[PDB]
Amino acid sequence: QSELDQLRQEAEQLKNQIRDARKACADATLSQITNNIDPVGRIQMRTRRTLRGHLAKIYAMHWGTDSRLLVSASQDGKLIIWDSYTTNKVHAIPLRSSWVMTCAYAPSGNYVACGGLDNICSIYNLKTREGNVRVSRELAGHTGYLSCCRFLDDNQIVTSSGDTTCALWDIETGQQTTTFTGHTGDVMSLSLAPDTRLFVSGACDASAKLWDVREGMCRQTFTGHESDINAICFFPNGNAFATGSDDATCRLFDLRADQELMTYSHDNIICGITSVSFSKSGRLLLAGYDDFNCNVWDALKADRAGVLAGHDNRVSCLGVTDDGMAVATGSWDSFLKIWN
Amino acid sequence: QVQLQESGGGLVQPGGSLRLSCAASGFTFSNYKMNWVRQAPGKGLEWVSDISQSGASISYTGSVKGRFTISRDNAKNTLYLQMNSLKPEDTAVYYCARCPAPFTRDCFDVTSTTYAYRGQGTQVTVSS
Amino acid sequence: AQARKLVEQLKMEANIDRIKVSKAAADLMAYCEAHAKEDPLLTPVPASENPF
Amino acid sequence: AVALAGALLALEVLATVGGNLLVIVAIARTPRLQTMTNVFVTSLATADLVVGLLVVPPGATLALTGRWPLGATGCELWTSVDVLCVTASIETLCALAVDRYLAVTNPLRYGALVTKRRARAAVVLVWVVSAAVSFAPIMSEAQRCHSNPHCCAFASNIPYALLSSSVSFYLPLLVMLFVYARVFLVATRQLRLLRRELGRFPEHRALRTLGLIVGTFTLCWLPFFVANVMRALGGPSLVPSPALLALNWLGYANSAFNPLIYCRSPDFRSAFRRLL
Amino acid sequence: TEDQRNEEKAQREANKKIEKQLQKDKQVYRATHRLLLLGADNSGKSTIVKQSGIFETKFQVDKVNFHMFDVGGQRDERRKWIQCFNDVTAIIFVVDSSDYNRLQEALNLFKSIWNNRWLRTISVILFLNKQDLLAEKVLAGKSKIEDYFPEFARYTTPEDATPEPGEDPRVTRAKYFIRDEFLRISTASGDGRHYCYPHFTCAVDTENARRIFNDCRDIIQRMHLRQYELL
Ligand SMILES: Nc1nc(CC(=O)Nc2ccc(CCNC[C@H](O)c3ccccc3)cc2)cs1
Repeated sequence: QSELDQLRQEAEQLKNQIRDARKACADATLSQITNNIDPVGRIQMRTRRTLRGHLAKIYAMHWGTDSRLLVSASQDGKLIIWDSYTTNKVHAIPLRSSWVMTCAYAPSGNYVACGGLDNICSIYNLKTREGNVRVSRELAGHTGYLSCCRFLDDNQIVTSSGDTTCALWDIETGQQTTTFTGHTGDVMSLSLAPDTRLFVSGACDASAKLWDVREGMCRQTFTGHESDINAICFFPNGNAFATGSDDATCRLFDLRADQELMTYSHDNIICGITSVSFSKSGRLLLAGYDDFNCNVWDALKADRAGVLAGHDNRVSCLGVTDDGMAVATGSWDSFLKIWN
Repeated sequence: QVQLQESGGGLVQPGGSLRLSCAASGFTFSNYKMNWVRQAPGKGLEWVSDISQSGASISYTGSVKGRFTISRDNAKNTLYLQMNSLKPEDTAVYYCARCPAPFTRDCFDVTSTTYAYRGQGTQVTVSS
Repeated sequence: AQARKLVEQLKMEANIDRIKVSKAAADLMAYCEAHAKEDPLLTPVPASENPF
Repeated sequence: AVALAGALLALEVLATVGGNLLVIVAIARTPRLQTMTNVFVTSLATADLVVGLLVVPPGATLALTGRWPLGATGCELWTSVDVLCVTASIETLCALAVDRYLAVTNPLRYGALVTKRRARAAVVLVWVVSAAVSFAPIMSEAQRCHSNPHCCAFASNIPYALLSSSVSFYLPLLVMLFVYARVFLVATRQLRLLRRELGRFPEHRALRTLGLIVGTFTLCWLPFFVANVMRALGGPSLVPSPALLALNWLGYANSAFNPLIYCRSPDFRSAFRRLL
Repeated sequence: TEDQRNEEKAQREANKKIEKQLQKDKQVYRATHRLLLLGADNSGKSTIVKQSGIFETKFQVDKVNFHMFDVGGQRDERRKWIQCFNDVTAIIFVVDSSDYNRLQEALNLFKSIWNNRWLRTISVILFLNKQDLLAEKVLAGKSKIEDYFPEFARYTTPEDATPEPGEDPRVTRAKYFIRDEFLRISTASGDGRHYCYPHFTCAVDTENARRIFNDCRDIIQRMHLRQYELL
């Protein structure tokens, strides 16, 4: 009754203190520091490969760490592993549930995880002693669809869900070591820091949170957007990240100063971002949109410079290689281009 | 941060009038189709009346038709609901929802139990 | 214990140290400038080393 | 006035070959356009390209200058190739008709009935029967131009004339007409249902499309083939050869138009603007 | 370089064997129709599954494989996981026409499914599911549809209506008022690319999977007619 309103008044005053601590450390905006640097140019990438074997819309892809093999998931229940140099498909893994909303590729290359509307995160063993691709585990503790999954070892995948819960698992025994709570709505994508000591998570409540992986506790919360956050990615030096929401705007948050630095919005783009990823230098910010075409944002001036094209439907997945060579973008027309 | 704080009224007699105001802030008001949902004591969430981006395509729930008048003021980032001829069936808390995405005609999952873009609510108790 | 949980979280987040946005901006700019030399997409590479 | 027949040739050969090459290309280098009905459209564009490349010019000259410019063996080559490609184009028109018949009157069991392999097999059978019809006269004004006066004589053997005009135009006409009759019935039924079930709370398009199709087919190829049947039955007195020449030129005009009738979808139009 | 040529050879030999099986899967996957079946808690979709986070129910009528799947595992918000279903033939939307208190909730859910960027090409098969409970409730008389829908006092049974022989002129007016509510939400925005096919169903209807066959066949035939510039 009265204690709830009292604690809510204290929480409001404390949020005002947080806001005043964030507006005091606002010396000058990133656009003012970057007014003296040269523009990026006009990045004109061309489709160096078109990978076509999927029956239905491609919902997620992930690059191997060798920057050559990639895995892609489509809603026909197929998880195909391509050789992006020769455009041969190494494996074609027939899933159990068609509705696969994500996939990952073990940072060593041994295992592959997927998992969608069946609330579990299946994990597949690629290099088996018999040569067959079988299911290694099925992590089945989530209550709601599974909207991302990022390997952290050969044993320690972390997983986002459609029940506001990220859950760090333990693939050996098969049960979640930690559970990260604090989001209000569906949590849509996560992105491990390059050292994997912490990660960020974007949710359908217009907010992102920074999770310590060891302590299992929300470190910081970033809320500057206006609608669902569909895509998130870390800056290559792990000290910043970019959210892409459905209010048709990408933003660059920084974990240190704890604010928003850039806003990647224009007055003609009224379609929402479905994917983001940086370039190996952290200057180009790829961003897949609903108007069926990616962009390439100069991520220090906010000026567009470059536009990708050539997809029939919305661009769902988008990921730069680990060495910075290519940029593979899948889309709901079941074709996976590769740019350069 | 997207916030929508309502400021309505308290106790009215059956047949009374009351005007709920919902100062929306933290987001561009003009791009979203606002709403009004209510939760009657001992019941679930139900939708009362919406309004499009401009104030052109109004809609109502049957029980609220003829009595309530939903009107937005895009200049001051606020949403109104005028209530006339209040009946005891209208006792509830009135949340001022808005819609997930902008520039859309579908307002999806707006009366969900835990929904993100929605006010704390104001209690409109009609009795004697 | 619910608003207690929310407010203890909001307090814990109100303790970390913040730097100025000018310093973080300068750090991001400096990383981009220092790694600009090994970005095959920013600076397009010749067809010899490009494997695609 | 043969001087303007030069402009006729220029606007006809160029339109035919350019349009049919553009169709073949946009089907070849677009992954969206490679459906199970566009293999028939590719067969059509191939037949029409061969016609507009090496049938229209020689028959055009022979019409304008009443003397065969090529040799005797050239006459034989031109005769065989035109009888082949005209029949192939008409038969693939009939096959496109039966294709969208199965697609409209059996919509659920279609994507499992007309796949890519059966489509390619049907196209191959079309061209095989066309080539069989074309190579019939090689085996075995009576024998007048076959005295090599430097003219080209169409195969006027009456049995071959009746069999070529039957297998080439009159049977595809039958099939294509009753197929499109049924498709028109169902299209108009669905239109009237939809238009009653849309105007409960406060146009002819199947006619236009099916008429364009069957009309650009029959206006161009029915004159010549009734003329040919007459020339066979009656003789050179009933039909003189310049009439047959102008009427064949009508059919080659049809092959000029075909890239516009079966390639009007927004998928083709987008894949064309992507090419230009 | 013999080892490298053997690498490329045994890689092509595997891509070929994979694309063979994948063409087989393409053949199977296209002769099968997917049908997102969604309703409400009390609607009665559980009883139209007449066979985890999804209840797939395969059935086959007239040698065509249908593949229907309720989605129960997820929570109440459905704005993100529903985009997964933009490639289904139909969307079977089942509603109980008896509980008037929760009929505007179904109207709003239908209006949000209809006007959605990704479901804007999907046609809905509308099942009004508890016709016998509706007959009972409206013949009793204690529950008035004009308390929840004030424009039911100015409604007149459609002329094209087909009142089943043996029923009241009150049950028919009640049925068709709700059917017309959904149909007017349908026609107010649906521009020929998707349709709504309303039905009246009980809980004992044994001919309820033929009505999905006849409506999917019509959905797809209109799709073909419409892509041939022929409608
Ligand atoms: N015996 C005789 N010859 C001549 C001299 C002469 O000009 N002959 C000639 C006439 C017309 C043509 C064009 C051939 N059009 C054939 C058409 O495409 C077709 C026919 C059958 C099936 C399918 C298609 C060629 C030569 C005087 S008397």
